[PDB]
Amino acid sequence: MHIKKPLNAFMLYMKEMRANVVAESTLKESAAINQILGRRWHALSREEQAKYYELARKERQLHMQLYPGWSARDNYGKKKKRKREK
DNA sequence: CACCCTTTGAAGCTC
DNA sequence: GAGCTTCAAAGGGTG
Repeated sequence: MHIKKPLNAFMLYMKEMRANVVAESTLKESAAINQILGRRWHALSREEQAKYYELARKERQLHMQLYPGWSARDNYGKKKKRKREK
């Protein structure tokens, strides 16, 4: 199937906190909410931060276990995308 | 109903 | 190895 890229730190931070943000705040609009995740990152102690790099790597390994050598490109260049040359 | 806007990181692609 | 480009999430807002 479209085996998604192995999500990084902030994508998990989103998955966890974003639900809470959306429950707490008036906002839903992902681009604003994601800048909220950006802000919320500043609350993470160095250890809480580190946890994400661990988690990210856990997911990375899960990806490798579920799909031995699944190379990222499940949809590379399918979305047009804005900014592009970030 | 796909892309915009946004965030970081990885990992695609390109050189 | 050094670098540039796209998807991942994601939801109203835009198109």
